Amino acid sequence: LFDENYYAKAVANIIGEVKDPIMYKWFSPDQIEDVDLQMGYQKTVKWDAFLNANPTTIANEVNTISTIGFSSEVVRLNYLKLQYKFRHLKQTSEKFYTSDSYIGDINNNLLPFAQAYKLASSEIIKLINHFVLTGTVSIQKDGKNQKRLLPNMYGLLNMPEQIKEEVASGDKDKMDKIFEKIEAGLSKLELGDEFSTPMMVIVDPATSLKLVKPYACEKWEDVLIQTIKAINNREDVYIETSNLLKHKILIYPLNSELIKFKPSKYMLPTPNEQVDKDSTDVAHSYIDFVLGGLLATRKTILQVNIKQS
Amino acid sequence: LFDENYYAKAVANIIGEVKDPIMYKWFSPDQIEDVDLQMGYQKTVKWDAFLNANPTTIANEVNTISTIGFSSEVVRLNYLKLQYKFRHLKQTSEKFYTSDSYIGDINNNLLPFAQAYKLASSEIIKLINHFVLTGTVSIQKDGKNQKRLLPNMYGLLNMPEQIKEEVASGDKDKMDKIFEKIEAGLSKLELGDEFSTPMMVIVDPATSLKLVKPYACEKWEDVLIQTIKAINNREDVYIETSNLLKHKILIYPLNSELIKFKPSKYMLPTPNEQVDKDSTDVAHSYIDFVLGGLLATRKTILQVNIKQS
Amino acid sequence: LFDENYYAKAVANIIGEVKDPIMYKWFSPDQIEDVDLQMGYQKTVKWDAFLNANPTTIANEVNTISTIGFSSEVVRLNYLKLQYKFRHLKQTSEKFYTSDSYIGDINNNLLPFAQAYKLASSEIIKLINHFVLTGTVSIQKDGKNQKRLLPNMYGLLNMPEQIKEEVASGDKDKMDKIFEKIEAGLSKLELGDEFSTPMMVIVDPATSLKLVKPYAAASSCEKWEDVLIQTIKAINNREDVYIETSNLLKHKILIYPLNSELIKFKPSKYMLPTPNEQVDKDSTDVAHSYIDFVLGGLLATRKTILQVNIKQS
Amino acid sequence: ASLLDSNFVPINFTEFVQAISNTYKQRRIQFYENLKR
Amino acid sequence: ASLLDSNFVPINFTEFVQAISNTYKQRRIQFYENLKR
Amino acid sequence: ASLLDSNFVPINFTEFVQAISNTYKQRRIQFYENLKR
Amino acid sequence: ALMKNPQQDSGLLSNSIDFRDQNLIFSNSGGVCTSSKDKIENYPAKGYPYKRGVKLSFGDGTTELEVEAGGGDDLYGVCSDIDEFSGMATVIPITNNFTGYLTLKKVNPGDKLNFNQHGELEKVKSVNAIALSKAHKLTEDLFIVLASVFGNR
Repeated sequence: LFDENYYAKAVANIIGEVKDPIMYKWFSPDQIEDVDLQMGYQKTVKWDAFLNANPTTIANEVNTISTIGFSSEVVRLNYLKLQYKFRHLKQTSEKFYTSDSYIGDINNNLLPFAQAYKLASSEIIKLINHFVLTGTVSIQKDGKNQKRLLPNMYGLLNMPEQIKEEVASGDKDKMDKIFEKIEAGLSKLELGDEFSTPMMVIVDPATSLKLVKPYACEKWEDVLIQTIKAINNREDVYIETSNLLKHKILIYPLNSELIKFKPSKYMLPTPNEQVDKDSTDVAHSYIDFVLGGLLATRKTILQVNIKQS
Repeated sequence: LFDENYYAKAVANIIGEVKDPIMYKWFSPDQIEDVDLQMGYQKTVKWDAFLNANPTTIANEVNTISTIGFSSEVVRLNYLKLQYKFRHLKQTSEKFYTSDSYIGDINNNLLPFAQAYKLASSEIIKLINHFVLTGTVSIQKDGKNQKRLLPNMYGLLNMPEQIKEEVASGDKDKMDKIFEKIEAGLSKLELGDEFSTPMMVIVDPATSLKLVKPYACEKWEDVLIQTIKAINNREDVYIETSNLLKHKILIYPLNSELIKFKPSKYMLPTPNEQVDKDSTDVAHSYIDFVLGGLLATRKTILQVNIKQS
Repeated sequence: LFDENYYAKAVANIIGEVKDPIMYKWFSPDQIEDVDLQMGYQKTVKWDAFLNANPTTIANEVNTISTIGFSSEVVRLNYLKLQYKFRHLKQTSEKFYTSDSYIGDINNNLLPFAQAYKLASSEIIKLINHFVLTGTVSIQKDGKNQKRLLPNMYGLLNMPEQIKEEVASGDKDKMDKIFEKIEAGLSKLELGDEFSTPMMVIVDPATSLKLVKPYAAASSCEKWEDVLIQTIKAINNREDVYIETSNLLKHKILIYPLNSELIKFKPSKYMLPTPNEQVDKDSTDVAHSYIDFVLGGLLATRKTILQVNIKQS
Repeated sequence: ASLLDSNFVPINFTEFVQAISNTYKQRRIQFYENLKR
Repeated sequence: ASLLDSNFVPINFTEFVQAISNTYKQRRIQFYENLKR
Repeated sequence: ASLLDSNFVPINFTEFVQAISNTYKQRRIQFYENLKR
Repeated sequence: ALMKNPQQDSGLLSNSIDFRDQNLIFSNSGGVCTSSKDKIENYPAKGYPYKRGVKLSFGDGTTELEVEAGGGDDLYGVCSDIDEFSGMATVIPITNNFTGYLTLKKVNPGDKLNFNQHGELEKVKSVNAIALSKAHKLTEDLFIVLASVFGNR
């Protein structure tokens, strides 16, 4: 294949220069499990067991024994296939644009295939991270003109059947009121028998600025960490800041029994076999990626929204 | 060469005793990359990619796919070649000056070539450190009689298009006002998607003396570190003191994606081949060095100047 | 490749049947040099030296010596890539268009790839020769509807800052007036220190026919051609003079030296027709191919070309 | 089969895509091994 | 590397194009060697 | 070609200069390997 | 200035570190969403018709026809790219639909637009053009808008 497909060869030689997605920092290693599905839906079955009665004492003769039952629950996850197209120079035409210390027309913004693919892959990975965090797909700073998505395709911020708290616009700068809402949400969380787990908190830059203010020589960040440690059996509490968030606070456990990410193994950018060629020096290539796969249990995510208007 | 060139042999045998430049402490290992040049300019091209529209869903048949564009930017860096001359004893005359455990005329301040070269190299390295920190070349404590340099040759302190804050003379001794200016500059910093990076702070001795004061049991230094940690995603904040500065505060990230040092590989002192000889015992030698190569993005350096009058 | 690309194999097997360009007769072997480029510009630097003062006599002890300076000038040449498309029959469909006397569809004007390529290459070479001689690109006999070209792309006939002579309409038949203008132009030529070089003259067929008349009463044993050769030998240090006839010219006479120090042709190494890799294919028996060629690269020193235009209107 | 191996010689585009997927998985595992929160 | 040499076997289209250019240059040299003004 | 390499013997002053540059580069790398903050 | 990608050097790198709203630049050529079956032509350029509706222009006949900015009843297509070295303008014919950023005369999604005398887009009469976004200001005199052109009304 590498004797015939120079584009495949170049992708192989440059694939290692693409940085890892930052979304890996929001999950534990055991929480991510790949699946083999480009487009469509997959059904996940979770089995359970329960005790019907008190156990039976074995003494002398007895035939009537207490029983243990079983239960099943089916969850459907939707996956979507998306594509991008980009232009580049042709392999046979690179030599006529190999300048000093660089290759490509600065005037016409034409690049060799390897560089163009690397840059496009980086941008697509940023888009994938934004989807995984927010659950929406948009390229505008306003977050508008969103691409309509399929049902059963959620992110951490828009997962339904979770704890939602809202801070009024009159209290938008009152860290005490924000913390009161946070404590209410933390009380309404339901971890069951899986409470002993590390916890993850994601905040926006403005909230990050407010967290370092003195608590009203203690900081609001320290108070929040202690409050979460009160409920998570004093496990580790991690705090992360993302510019992808605006006036939002996300709190969720890092336990694979509650929240699990099952992305397609083709989720990250992959070259397409089709290459558009003509009599000129410009060719076009395509990049494929797959979205969807977040699975969560009910009432295990706390989402605090600070209204601004 | 070593059989014929005694001076080259001596330089090779004494090059190791010269101490490392202190400018290496202001940069991360990835930020420094050498270039092959002595004098002139060198254009650097930075390539970027962007998304033009929302991605295209691959379902059924479709020919019209969203595109990814590419953009470029060119930056020019100037370099300057500089030279010094020093007198030393000629090789053949050292025997007539080898005293008890020391060589050279104390009365006439004449030294062997190796010792003279080492001392001159140390002085030149200190001058290079001053240029890198300040962007000016001067040998006076006042900082005047500056040598005129080329455009596109800046240091960390005079880099244009950065966040400049000025503290008025009436507030020269008010740490609260200084910290107010620091907070304003920290807010106006634009790190974008590269905010998760270690940060570096450089202060002057008077500023450090003010920082170790109690915060009007927490110190101003701790408050400043917390404020910077509020924007760099809770990563390391290093504080350094330099006597080269006067009533200045420098804050900038240690990220190679925002600030890059591209010095010439001949920047550090290098002997010149020419040696001035005559019928006496005194010879002259020349040392070459190269200045320039600092590259930064816009609005990524906070420069605070505390006006004293 | 030849086991995979029949079109490449056929081009390799039929390339030798395309005749050489006639522009090779307008230049000396040393005047033509290839450059590696398809589209873009290229600069050439010429270095000169001069004496600042009289030489210094070396006697006894002297430290002050006269100096020699240096200078340079830069010339930029432009190149342009051009392409044509032609239809032909798909290779696998030729068996159904074979005939006892030929291969191809006469009623639809369809040829096999080899023959179509040969004919197209011949036509393109004719166009290239026309550009090299005149410096313009057109497919009309009138010379209108010219393709707009880049600056610094000139031919022998439109090279700027040369010597231009114009013979009036009423004297179009007077060979004596024509020679008067030719002698004036030859006087105005400036070959500098390279004057001892062979010279080349290109004339239109009508002027070529006029040049065989006896020299004028008419003189025996000598013709106007001999008179012209002697006149040019009067300025080229009695060197060789060559005469050529081109139907591309029209009431024009062109005289220039065959010296690489004065006029140099640096064409691209891809100037002559070259097949493109792309071949359009579909469900039918008709395919399309493409041919590329590069124009540009004539460099000349100023006031070394004489252009005589005999006006008819 | 991963793109990391120099011994790996893909036979066709499907094997190339599978190798890309395996390489992404291995880089994810290596990132979590080298991650120190 | 010329089309004149039948021993030459191009591996790809770039080599084929280089061979075409070399063949043109060689034919020009042959023409000037056989030219007699 | 580095002055830290004892076996190295320069032929000319140009090679000596390249050796000095490589020595400075290696010292910078060693400093960053030994630097603790 | 009046160039798609002027050759200008600076002392610092520009602060473009994000993946949102990075395409609102004048150098962004072509269409935002492009088909592999689009027909693309090139013509000699008279003036600077980049990102404007073009029309056929003829001279005295000595040189071949070219294209110049202009719309109305003379509209022949849309200029989507320019090569400055050769002076060649890339044109998409009006018989081929196009989606991309075009120069706007100095507007909300859904509004109908048409090409004026200078080849700029203006609010509405004889051209099928619909604004897909709001106006973006690149310069005191330069405004662009995302529009879809799909023939003659």
